[PDB]
Amino acid sequence: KGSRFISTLQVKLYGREGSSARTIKATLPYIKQDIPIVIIFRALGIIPDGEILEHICYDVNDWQMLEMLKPCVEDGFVIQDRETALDFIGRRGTALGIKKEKRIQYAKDILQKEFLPHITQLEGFESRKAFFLGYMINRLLLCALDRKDQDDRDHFGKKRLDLAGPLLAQLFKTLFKKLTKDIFRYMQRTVEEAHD
Amino acid sequence: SLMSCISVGTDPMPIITFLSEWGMEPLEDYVPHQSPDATRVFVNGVWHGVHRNPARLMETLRTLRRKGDINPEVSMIRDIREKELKIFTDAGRVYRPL
Amino acid sequence: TTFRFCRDCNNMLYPREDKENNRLLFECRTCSYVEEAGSPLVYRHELITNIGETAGVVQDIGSDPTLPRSDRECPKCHSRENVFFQSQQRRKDTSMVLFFVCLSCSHIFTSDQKNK
Amino acid sequence: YIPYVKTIPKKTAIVGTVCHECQVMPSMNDPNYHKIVEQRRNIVKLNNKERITTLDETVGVTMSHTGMSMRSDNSNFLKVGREKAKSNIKSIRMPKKEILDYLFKLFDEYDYWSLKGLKERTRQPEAHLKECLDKVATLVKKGPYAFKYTLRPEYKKL
Amino acid sequence: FHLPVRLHRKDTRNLQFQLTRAEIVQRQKEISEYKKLRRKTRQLKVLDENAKKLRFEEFYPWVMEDFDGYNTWVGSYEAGNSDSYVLLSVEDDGSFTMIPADKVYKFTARNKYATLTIDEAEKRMDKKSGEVPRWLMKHLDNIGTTTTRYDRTRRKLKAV
Amino acid sequence: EVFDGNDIENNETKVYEESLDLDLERSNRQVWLVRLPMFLAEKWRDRNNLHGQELGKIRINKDGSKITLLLNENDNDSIPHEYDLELTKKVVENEYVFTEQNLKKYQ
Ligand SMILES: [Zn+2]
Ligand SMILES: [Zn+2]
Repeated sequence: KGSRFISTLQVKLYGREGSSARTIKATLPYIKQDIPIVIIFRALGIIPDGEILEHICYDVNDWQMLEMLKPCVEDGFVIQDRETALDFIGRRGTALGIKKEKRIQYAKDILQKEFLPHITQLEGFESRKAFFLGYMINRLLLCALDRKDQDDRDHFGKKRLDLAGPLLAQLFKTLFKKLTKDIFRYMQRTVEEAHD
Repeated sequence: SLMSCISVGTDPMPIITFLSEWGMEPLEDYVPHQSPDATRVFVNGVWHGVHRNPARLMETLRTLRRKGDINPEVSMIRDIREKELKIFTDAGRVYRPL
Repeated sequence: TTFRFCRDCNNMLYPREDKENNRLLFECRTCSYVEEAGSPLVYRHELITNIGETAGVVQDIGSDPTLPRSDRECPKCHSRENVFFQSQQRRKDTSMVLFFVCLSCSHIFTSDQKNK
Repeated sequence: YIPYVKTIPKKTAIVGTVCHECQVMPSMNDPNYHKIVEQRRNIVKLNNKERITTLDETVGVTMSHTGMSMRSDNSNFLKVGREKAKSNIKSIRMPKKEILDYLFKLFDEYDYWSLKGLKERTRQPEAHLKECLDKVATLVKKGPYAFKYTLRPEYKKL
Repeated sequence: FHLPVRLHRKDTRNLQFQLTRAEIVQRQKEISEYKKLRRKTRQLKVLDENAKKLRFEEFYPWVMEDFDGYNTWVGSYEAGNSDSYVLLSVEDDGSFTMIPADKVYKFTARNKYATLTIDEAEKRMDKKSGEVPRWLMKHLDNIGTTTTRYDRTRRKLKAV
Repeated sequence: EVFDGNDIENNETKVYEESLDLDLERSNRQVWLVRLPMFLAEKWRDRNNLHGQELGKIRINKDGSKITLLLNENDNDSIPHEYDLELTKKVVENEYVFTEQNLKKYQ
């Protein structure tokens, strides 16, 4: 309800089992590049490394999961404050209108309105976004450690059937948007051309 | 199938407010290390909080659905092993009576 | 292996050596905080690991209706009620041994007769 | 360092330190208890949304306002064209011997004079007005003051 | 904290290089010595007044800085439990006074371990070397680069 | 309320007629953070109320470990008159309350 657009978030574990360094990078809309998870966490307002792991792993004695998280913090070590983390995200954004100062604000807006929109899109909900991001990372590590099998795509419980209701709703939503756009275009034409 | 039906979906907000009044701690003050036994509460795939006695919440939630306060189409799942409580209210889910 | 965290900034410490005393120190990388290590182990990579065999055992495991029941004896309280399950590790190399959880004392025992 | 930071001063004061966090929960032994439970139960049983209203009038009557209807619209919203039409006026030729004198006084007031303003002040037709204006003044198109009439140097340098 | 302490709203840009309250006083002391067309048609998207008012007020987050700059905390607005809290203040008679809550702000320390800059941060993570040195911060600290506001202020004050 | 930044010119002396320093004088004041139910919060957070009247009484056992606040009979017999104060955190640390006021803009 509200915009009907879809944004996809992917958390990717680079490297194979035979590599000496396997990092985790997440894909954010309108960023053009994969950013380490630690930098993203700092951008949300969680600077301390200990707090970063707390959201990801919920067990203190689960050293095996913590060990796999060691490379992630190592990669994102040159950034240690919220302001610099946001700027790093902003520089990768594909706007090219933001020069050097709107970059921080532009990055902040993306993390607020276009990052994990299904939790919320209003200001002041960075804590919720960070906790969900850690949940996604925790699930990824659980499968990577041979503790949980990869989700089955044939599971009927993860599927949805769109009937005439939802099908017509999207059609009406698209057509109504065109009608509203046409209405304003008439207003602009009427105002500028001096027509009744 | 003959008895198969497809839900039409309802507003999830009434369910969320009910959870808050019955001890669903907000996610803003969740410290995993100070409570490593809480159950994560999910509504339509959104983590809204944690709850210390998932048994009582599930019993209350199930009772309300059965008597009719909560819409029957609302789906409730309690993964005891995973310590997760998932509530689904969106449309398109296929269900059957039992 | 145990991870250590800094006291002044919560960042995680890293190992360091002090040739003056030939000892192991854990030093922070940002605020210069140090603390002597209590153990000489700093790394471990268990190729064959048994962590996660009984993952998911909670105080209300017996309330799950899908879990099977058994009449095996609990060798800690002498009770016959219990819920058993296979290993939770999804690697396709684990044995089919069953882990039994008692509903009267929350004790976990296994049916293994080879190694136990 | 940076010279300017654009702070926003405000009057603030610390007026206490939190020592306890409390969770107010109604007592289950209170006689009025279970009224909140009914109120809590009513929260989930309330449907704010209202069903669409179906018109019960004759279809022909309802559609009488749709399409090529004979009704004349009485709306005055965004009638830009109507507003401009009412304000109209035109002078007649206001002969030469007087206008040629008036321009120089107008020019003396300010040396760079626009065409739109000149027609507003003089109230002449643009046709006749151009003849006298060109005879007395010239326009600099390529200069910084583009599309602006200015008095010729012969008469300005006096 | 080192009194006096100021808690105001300021832009969170170049906070690392910002002047410390004591330094402005020192610089203020220095001043004493010296003396003696559009498109005409556009569409405005309707936005709820509350969010716009909240956005405008929260553009500059709270910053709490002490006199010597030893402490610098930046407050972040929280909306999860902003309007669901009530404050009971204990008067000096045993009684309690109730005051409703308005907003919740989380304050995080800034510039306590000589944070780097974005320009250098990108260079180090880029393929300048296989991996950043484990003790790069220690190495650069001795060189003198990448200092802190507290360290920045003490030397200038001592130099006077 | 925009204003200069570093203010090396010393403009705050005349622009504002009040001290611009945080007042750390009333900080030594015990305060309880209380989360209220929806029914009780809807009437205790109203700004058309709070005339200084009696909202109830806080009752604490002599030995502690149990607190409860009892409301007056002004609730109209519609909500419970007795509530239990559950201390979610007996030792609350690093939480403070700060106000916000406007400054006089002349002299
Ligand atoms: Zn440290
Ligand atoms: Zn037993």
